[PDB]
Amino acid sequence: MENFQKVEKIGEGTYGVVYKARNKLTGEVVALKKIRLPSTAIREISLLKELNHPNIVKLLDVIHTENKLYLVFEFLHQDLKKFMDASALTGIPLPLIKSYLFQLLQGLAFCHSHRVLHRDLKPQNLLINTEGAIKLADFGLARAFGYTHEVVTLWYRAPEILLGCKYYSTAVDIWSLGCIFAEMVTRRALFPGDSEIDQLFRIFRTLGTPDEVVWPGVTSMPDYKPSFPKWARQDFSKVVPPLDEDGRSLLSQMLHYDPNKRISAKAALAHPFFQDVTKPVPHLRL
Ligand SMILES: CC(C)c1cnn2c(Nc3ccc(S(=O)(=O)N(C)C)cc3)cc(N[C@H]3CC[C@H](N)CC3)nc12
Repeated sequence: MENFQKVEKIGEGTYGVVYKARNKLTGEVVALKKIRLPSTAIREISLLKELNHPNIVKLLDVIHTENKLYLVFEFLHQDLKKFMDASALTGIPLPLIKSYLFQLLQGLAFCHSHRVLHRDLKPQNLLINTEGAIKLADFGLARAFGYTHEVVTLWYRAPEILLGCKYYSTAVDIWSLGCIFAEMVTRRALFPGDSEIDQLFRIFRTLGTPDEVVWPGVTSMPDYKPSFPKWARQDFSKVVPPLDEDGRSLLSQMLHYDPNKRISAKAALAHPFFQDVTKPVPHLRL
């Protein structure tokens, strides 16, 4: 730590608080995550150091000291939520939404081919820079270990996790990214639940209550109950206007109940939604 000069708090997570920091030594500006009070987490964390992609925030180093842990990261100036707020009156132009979705999928297709899942994608875990890039952030702090008790959002949790699946797949990240995708198009959260059952029931009211017809094995799931009310599905023509036909088709596949039929990032890269994909510069104001 004596290597670093704090600059400001940029964030706080379940895990640690995040400082903008400068190398007392090199002048290099970095982001410094502190995690408070072991062994396989170390190996885990260190396995991330290797997981480098243009669309994953780069983990520069791991300092382990006096039982405090610190991860030194590349620093980005803004997150997708703040950018999303700054766009609310007009919303993010479609070619920019498409570019972001496209880069995150490439991010995820890398993750996934290497067996790493993010587990917690959400607008504030996504960071942007002035050159049109969006990066998955704080990534694989999932199979790490466990200070504010500030509630985590459920809004992007995949239904298999809510139904108590222990062993869930890479498909949970796609569900999450599709939640974010629809949110970018609409300027409102897709499934803004405020408890687990409420989060479940909001998915049900838009997507239909899942049964064995749409999701083989649904009813044998840990947290499934037959007494779940039976909601009818809606068309996404009503869920994400005015997303075009390609976009609605893509979102649909990213929001399949059955994780195993849910589109993979790889397949998602090949979807005609991305036929005309470009990389627009965003206006940022820092
Ligand atoms: C530790 C890594 C992954 C990193 C790199 N940059 N950065 C930032 N930068 C940042 C700066 C300003 C803003 S900003 O001006 O929009 N704004 C103030 C909102 C938002 C984010 C913020 C940040 N913090 C959150 C902490 C919680 C974690 N789950 C995701 C990362 N982390 C980072």
